[PDB]
Amino acid sequence: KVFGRCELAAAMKRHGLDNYRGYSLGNWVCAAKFESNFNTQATNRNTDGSTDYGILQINSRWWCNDGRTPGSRNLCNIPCSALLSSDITASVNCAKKIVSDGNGMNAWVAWRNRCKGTDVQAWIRGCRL
Ligand code: NA
Repeated sequence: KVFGRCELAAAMKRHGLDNYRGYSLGNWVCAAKFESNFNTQATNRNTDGSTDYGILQINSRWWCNDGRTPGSRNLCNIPCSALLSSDITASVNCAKKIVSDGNGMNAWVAWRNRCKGTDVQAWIRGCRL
């Protein structure tokens, strides 16, 4: 599913990402834009042989099982394919566990490089939220 910006903002807010671990909603919308272009079916292979999945490009080294990442973990206790659904529940639940790590949203390289320090609330402007 390719979300609209306000559509994704509303879904992320409903699922409780607004101000989760102190990150305002626009941070999550910006992260999803630059990680996946708001496409839940996005996948990208990493150099280490792990893969990133879904609207927040969650990685198979630590967070999900894709059955092809040797010596990896599955801390979200999900198949990586769960992160490609039109239903973003599994991606949000897993993003909450990621951002609760001490690195916060710096786990998302696209957030660090294209959202952090910018006016991220621009990503929710115009939306009825
Ligand atoms: Na894994």
